[PDB]
Amino acid sequence: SESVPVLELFSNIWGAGTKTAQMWYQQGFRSLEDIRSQASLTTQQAIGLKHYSDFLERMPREEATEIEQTVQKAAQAFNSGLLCVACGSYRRGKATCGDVDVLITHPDGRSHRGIFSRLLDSLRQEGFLTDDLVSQEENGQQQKYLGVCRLPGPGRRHRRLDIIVVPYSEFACALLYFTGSAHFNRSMRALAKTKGMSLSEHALSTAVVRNTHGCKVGPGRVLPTPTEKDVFRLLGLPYREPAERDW
DNA sequence: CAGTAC
DNA sequence: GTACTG
Repeated sequence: SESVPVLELFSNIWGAGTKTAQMWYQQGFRSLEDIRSQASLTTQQAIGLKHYSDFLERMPREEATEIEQTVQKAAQAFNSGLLCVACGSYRRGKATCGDVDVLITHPDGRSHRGIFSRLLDSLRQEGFLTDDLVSQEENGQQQKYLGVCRLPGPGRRHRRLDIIVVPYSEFACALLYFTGSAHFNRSMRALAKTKGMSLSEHALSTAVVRNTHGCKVGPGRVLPTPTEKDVFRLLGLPYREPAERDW
């Protein structure tokens, strides 16, 4: 086909962006089969190619819910203290979802530790997790898993699933980051910068030092933020509900 | 870099 | 914007 369309097609493989799609184009590849048979794939790109059709579909809210529940049940078995919340589009209340992002913490502030591997291992035994894409354990106290699940029974599609485990200390900022939206997060972070602060999935910080070109050269003090509302407050912002964050 | 997460 | 691994 024409160049713009083939680039779009390749681009829709998880793990491949413009640069990879152009490289594959120059190799002479024009179809997904070409890629599957001749291209050098990353483990992740291989999985994205396998689930290429499925990953293109959004899912109904119901399925997202069902998926969060599947995760919730497994985690709770370890500790019923655990709190699991589905974020992303779901929290924002959208009708359909592209993926499910499940945030996890313990009000305890302690018991959340050591759940991450077990939870994953448990979900693997169950047949629920089908492929693994990325694991992040260099997140300080947050662990992120990016993967692929599939609900039991016939006619079910492979869905993209993220699972994050954070300390209660940072629940608010994590919650805030994971429900987004992306354009929304960009806006609060931009704003904070203006006020001499910084925002991340870990903390809001004040007294952030910056130089003449604007570059962060000093971390601030971390401001305790037990709820999302505390974050909006300290930034001098009317609070907004997740559905109001769908920018 | 590239691709990804929101 | 912030920040992770491939």
